[PDB]
Amino acid sequence: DNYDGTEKIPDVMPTKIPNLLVNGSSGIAVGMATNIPPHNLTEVINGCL
DNA sequence: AAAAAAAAAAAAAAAAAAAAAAAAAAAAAAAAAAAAAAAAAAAAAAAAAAAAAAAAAAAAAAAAAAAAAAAAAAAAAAAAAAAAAAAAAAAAAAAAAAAAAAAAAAAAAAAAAAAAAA
Repeated sequence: DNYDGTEKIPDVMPTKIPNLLVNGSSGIAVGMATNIPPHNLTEVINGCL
């Protein structure tokens, strides 16, 4: 649900691309901190296969 | 009383900055090992000193590698043009001590007010 409750948002996208390994990520939480480098799409798909 | 400049209304153009949260790097300032350097002790190889000696400069003189002369030929270096690197000369500057103008505390004394006595 939305913050107002008037609409709805997806909880997670039904992806076909491994977006986390491919595009990477970077963020600063309060206790944690993520830093994932990007990867090549063909190699990651080969690993998935 | 004339001139000039600020400011404010509302639709337009275009910008700038402070913090949180984790993880890694980069400056920049300290204790603290670690070795030069220096003062002040005892200690010990070198100059002195002397007598005694024999190894290499003189001297004779031949001769054999030599330095000047002659020639031919190759082409390194010097001076004149330009084009870059790198350092004193001179002038400028931002904090920084000096001076001057405005805010807060001070009481002396009185106007107005509030309150109560007989």
